[PDB]
Amino acid sequence: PVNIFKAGADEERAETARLTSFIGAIAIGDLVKSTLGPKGMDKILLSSGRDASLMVTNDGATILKNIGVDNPAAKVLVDMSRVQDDEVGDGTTSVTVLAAELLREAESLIAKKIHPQTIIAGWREATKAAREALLSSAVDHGSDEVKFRQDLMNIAGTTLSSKLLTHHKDHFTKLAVEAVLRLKGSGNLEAIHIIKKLGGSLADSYLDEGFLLDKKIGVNQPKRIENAKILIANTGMDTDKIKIFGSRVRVDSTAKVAEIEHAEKEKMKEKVERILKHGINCFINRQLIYNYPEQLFGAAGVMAIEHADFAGVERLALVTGGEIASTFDHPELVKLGSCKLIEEVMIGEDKLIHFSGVALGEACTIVLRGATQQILDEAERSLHDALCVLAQTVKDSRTVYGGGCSEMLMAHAVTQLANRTPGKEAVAMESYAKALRMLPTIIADNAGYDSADLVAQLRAAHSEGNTTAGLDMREGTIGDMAILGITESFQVKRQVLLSAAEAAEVILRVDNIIKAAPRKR
Amino acid sequence: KQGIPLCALINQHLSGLARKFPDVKFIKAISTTCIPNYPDRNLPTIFVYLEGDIKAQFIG
Amino acid sequence: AEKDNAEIRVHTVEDYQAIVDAEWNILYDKLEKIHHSGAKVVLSKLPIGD
Amino acid sequence: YGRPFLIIKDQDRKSRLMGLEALKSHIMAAKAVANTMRTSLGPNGLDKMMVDKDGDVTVTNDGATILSMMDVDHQIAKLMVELSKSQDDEIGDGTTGVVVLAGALLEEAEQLLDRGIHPIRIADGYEQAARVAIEHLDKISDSVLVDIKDTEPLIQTAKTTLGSKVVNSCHRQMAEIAVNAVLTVADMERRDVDFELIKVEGKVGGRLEDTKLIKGVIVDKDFSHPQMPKKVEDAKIAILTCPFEPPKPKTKHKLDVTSVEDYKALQKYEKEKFEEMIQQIKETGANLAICQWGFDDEANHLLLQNNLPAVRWVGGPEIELIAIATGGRIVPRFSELTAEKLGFAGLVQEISFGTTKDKMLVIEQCKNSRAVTIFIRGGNKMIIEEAKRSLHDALCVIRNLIRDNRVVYGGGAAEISCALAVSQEADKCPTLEQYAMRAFADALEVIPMALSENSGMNPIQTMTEVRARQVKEMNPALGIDCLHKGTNDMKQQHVIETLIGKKQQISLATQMVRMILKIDDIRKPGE
Repeated sequence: PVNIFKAGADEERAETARLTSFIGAIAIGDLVKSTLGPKGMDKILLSSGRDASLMVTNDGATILKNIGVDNPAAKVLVDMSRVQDDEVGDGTTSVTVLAAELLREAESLIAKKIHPQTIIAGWREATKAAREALLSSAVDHGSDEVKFRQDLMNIAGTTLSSKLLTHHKDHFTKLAVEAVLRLKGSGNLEAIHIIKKLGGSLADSYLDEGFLLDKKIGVNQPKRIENAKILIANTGMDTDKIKIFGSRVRVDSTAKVAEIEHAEKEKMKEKVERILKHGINCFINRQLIYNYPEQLFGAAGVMAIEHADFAGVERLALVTGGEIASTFDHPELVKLGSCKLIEEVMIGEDKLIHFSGVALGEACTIVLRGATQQILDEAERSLHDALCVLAQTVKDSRTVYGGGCSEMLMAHAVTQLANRTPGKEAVAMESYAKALRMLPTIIADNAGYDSADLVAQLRAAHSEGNTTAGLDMREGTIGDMAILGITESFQVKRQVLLSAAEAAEVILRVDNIIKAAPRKR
Repeated sequence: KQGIPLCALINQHLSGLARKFPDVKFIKAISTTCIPNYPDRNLPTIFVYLEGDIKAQFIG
Repeated sequence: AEKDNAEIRVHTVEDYQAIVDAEWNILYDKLEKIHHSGAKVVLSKLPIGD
Repeated sequence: YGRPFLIIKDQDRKSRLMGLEALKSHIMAAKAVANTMRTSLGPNGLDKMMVDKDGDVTVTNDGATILSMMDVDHQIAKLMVELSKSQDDEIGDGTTGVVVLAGALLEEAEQLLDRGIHPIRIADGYEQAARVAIEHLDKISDSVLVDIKDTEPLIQTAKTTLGSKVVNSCHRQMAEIAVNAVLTVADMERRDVDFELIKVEGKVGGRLEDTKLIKGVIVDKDFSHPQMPKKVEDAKIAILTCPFEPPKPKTKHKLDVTSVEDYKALQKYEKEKFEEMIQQIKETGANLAICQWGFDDEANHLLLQNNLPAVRWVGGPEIELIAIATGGRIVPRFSELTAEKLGFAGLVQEISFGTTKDKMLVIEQCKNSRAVTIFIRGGNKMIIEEAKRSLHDALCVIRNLIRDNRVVYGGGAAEISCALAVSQEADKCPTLEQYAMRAFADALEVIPMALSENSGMNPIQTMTEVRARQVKEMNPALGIDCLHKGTNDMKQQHVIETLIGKKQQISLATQMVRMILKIDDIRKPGE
C-alpha cells in the first residue's frame, strides 16, 4: 500500500505481466512465421541511428539479433535463438514459432484457471515420450558411400528451400557437399573461407581447385612459380630489433655509429642467409617487412609474402603441408609447404594470388561473385548455416524425416499417450500435440493450401501407421519423401525439440515482471 | 606494435614530448605481451590512466 | 629497484646477466634468511612477490 | 512563536514522522515485499524474471538475487535486501521463507498492537517463543547418515534442496554429482572445505543431462601456436610463472655498447638464452609447459620443433588449481627447475564444440585432486545462471549437512510442532505476555498455508486436517502431499533439509522483526 520503487521502476504481479509477455512473444512469432518452409519471403532490418545500415535476411537469427525490446521475455527468446544458431543453423525460425504456439496454448489453458505445474509435469512427460519415439525412429546411414552422399544431398536440398539460394540449388547444394568432403573428417569449422566480390552471378561463382591470397607482395617478387618449396615465418624482418632494451649507444665519435650500422646490415643479411640455408622457392611472412630485407630477398629472388592473417596462416599451414617457423637453425627439423603452381589472378576488381595444384586441400575457399552487397551478405550467412548443417550431419550420421513426418509421428505418439492418460494433462498434452500440429500447418500456410484437409489427411495417415507420410510441397499433395528425398539431421530436430521444451519450461514458470528504473540515456 | 610509420611517428612524438614534460610517466611496450593476442588492427592505442580510472581514450 | 633512483651502467651481456642474477640472489638470500630463521609465518605491510 | 525562524537549515525541506502510526508505514511495505515472494514457495515454484537498470534479463527463485538487483527505493526495502542476502550467505533457498515469515510476523504485529500493548513486551514474548521453539526443534531433530561410501540419504537431501528451483528437471543426477563433488573436495581431518577449491564453468549448447562432474582441470585455452597436434596422451608438465625472453631487471639499466663486438655479444646472448631455456625445460623430463604471462613466438617454434606441447597466458588461480590437481610445483624460474616437481596427467584434450571458435582444454590428472570442477552444457544463458546458483546452493547445503545429527524433516511440519510447543509455553504462562507467543505460532503456521496455495488446492482445511493428523498420529513429522503422490509423512516423502538452516532462518527473522519493531522515527529529505 506504499510506494517502494524508484522513479521508473515497475512491477506487474498480476496476469497483465503474462499478457505483456505473451503479446510480445506473438509479435515475435508472426514477424518470423513468414520465413519458414520453401515459401518464405525475406525481410528488411532498416536503420536510422546506425547511419542507414540495412541488412536483408531470412534466417530469423539476424532478425532477433538486430531488435531489442523492454519486455524481458522477448529478449529471453532472442537469446534462445542465439543458442539455436550457435548449435547448428536453421531452426531458430522453427523453435521460435513453436514456442509462440505453445505459449498460445498456455494462454488457452490459463483461460481455464489451472495451476501451471500440472501443465509443466504433463509437458515433461510428453517431451520424454516424444524424444523416445523419435529416437526409436532415428534412421541412420553412412554404412555406404552412395547412400550417405545421397542423404547429404537430400538434407542440403531440403535446407536450401528455406532460403533464397534455391534458384540454383543443383549448382549450390552439391557444391557445398564437396566442401565438407575437404574437411577430411576434421572437426574444424574455420577452414572454409568466405569471399564476397560484388558483380557477376551466383551461378558465375565456383569452387576453385586450390587456394587464394589477398595480400600485397614485396617490392621485387616473381609473378609465377612452379613446384614451390614453401615456408611460413613470423619474426621481425623489420630491421629485426634486437628485443633487448635498457641498452644504449653512447660513444664520442660517429665512425663507431657507422660501423654499428654496417654491422646491423650484416646481421640482417646473416638472418636472411640463415633462412635461405633451409632452401625455399616461396617465403611467407604473416606480417610486414622492411626495405633492406626486401632487397636481400630480391637478391635471393624468391617469393616473399607480407602481412598475412593469423587464421589464414593457420589454414594455409594446414593446407600446403608446412608449419609456421620463427627460428631457422634447423634446415632439418621443419616440414615444408608444397604447391604445384602459384600464379596471379584478377577477380572482380581486386587482385588475388592463386594456389593451383596444392599438395593438399583441407581448407576451403568459396568465392561469391554476386550482384549486390546485401545479397552477398545473406548468401554468406546462408552458406555458413548450410555448411554448419553439413558438418553436423557428417558428425552424427543419424537422420530423420521432415515435411512434418517425424513431427506428426511424435504428435500421434503424444496423442496416444494422452488417450491413455487421465486428468487435465491429457487434453493439455493433446493440445500440446495440437500445438505441434500447428508447425507443419504454418508451413502449408506459407504455401497457402487447403490447410484443414491436409492436416486431417496427415493425422489419418499417421493413425493408419504409414510412418513415412509427408507433405508434397511441389504440388500440395501427400507423398513419401523416401521417393522424394526429404531428409534432415536427427541432431538438428532433436535439439530443436529439446530446446523448445526447456524454453517453454522456463517461460511458463514466471509470475512477476519487475523492470528496474532506467539509469539514463 | 613497431613497424608502421604511424606507430613509429607516434613513438617519436611522445619521446620528444618526454624531453619537455619530465613530470609525466610515459610507458611503451608491445601490446602482445601486455594483452594476449591483442588485435594488431587496433594500434597505436593511447591510454590515459590514473588510479586505475581511464580518463582519456584515443583508440587506434 | 634499490632506492627507486639507482642506475645501472654496464658494457657487455655478461655484466647484464651477472646483474640480473645478482638481483635474484638478493631476493633468494632474503628468502634463505627468512627460511633458515625458523619462523613458519611472515606478516608485513609490504606486498609479497609471487 | 511571535516571529518565524529556523533552527534547522532547510527545516521546511525535510520531513519528520513519528509515533506508532509511523510503524504502520514500515508495516505497509511489510506486505508488498512479503506478498512479492509468497508466490514462489514449493518444489513446483513459479520463478520470477526481471530486468536490471542496464537491460539484462534475470530469472531465478531464491531471495537474495531477487532483492539485490531489484530497484529498492524505501529504506525497509534495502534492509530486507540485506536480510535475504545474509540468509543466502548462510544457507541458500528458504530466503523466501524468511521474508514471508518475518513479514507475516509484521502484519500480525500491526493487527495486535492496535490493542495498545507495549512493543517491548511484544519483543520479549517473541524472543521467549523463538528460544523455546528452537530448543524444542533441535531436541526433536534426528541424525543424518553421512559417509564416503553411502550417499543415498544425502542424495535425498540434495534432491529435496532441488525441490525449490528449475533444476528439479533432471533432479537425480544433480544430487549424485553434488554429493560426489563435496565428498571429493572436502578436507577430511577438519570437517571443512573451501569453495575456491572448486571451479564452475558454464558453456552454451547442450542439454541438462550433459551436466557432469570432472575431478580434473577445465581450462578454456588451446594449444598455443596451434599448428601442432590438437591433443596428446599422458603428459608430464612443468609450471612456470615467467615468460620466454631475456628478462629485464627492475632497476633502470643502461648497457653501454661501443663495439660491433658488443653487437655480436648481444646477438649471441639472446640466441644462447633462448636455447638454454629450451635445454633446461626439455632436459628436466616434461612434455607440457604452461606460461602465466605468455611469451614470444620464437620460443613457440622452439617448443614446437622440439615436439614438446605447451600452453601460455593462463589466469593466476587457474594455474594455482592446475598445480594443485597435478600435484606438481610451480617453478618460479629456470634456475629452480627440477624433474622431481613435474606434474602428470591422465588425459588432456581440446574441445571444439563443432562450430564455435572457442576451445577449452579438458585435463584429467593421473592422480586425484582435492579440487573438483563443474562444467555445464545448456541452452540458455539465464538457465545457465540459474543452474550455477542452484549448484552453489547445493554445495553449501552439503557442507552444512556434513555435520552429523543435523537432519530434520521440514515440509511445513516442524513449524507445526514448534507451534504446539509455543502454544503450550503460552499456556504455562500468565497473560499480558502470551499474546506475543500466540502471534509467534500464528506466524509459524503461515508457511504451510503458502505452500498449499502454491499447490492451487484448498490451503486452509488441508492445513488444519494435517495438523489434526500430526496431533493424533504417532508421526511428529508428517507434512503436505504437494505433488499428487499420496501420504503426508515426511519420512517417506523425503523433504529432507538441514536443521541449521531452519534454526538460522528463525533466529534471523526474529532479530529483524525486533529491529523493525524497535524504531519509530524517520527524518528524510524530499528535494
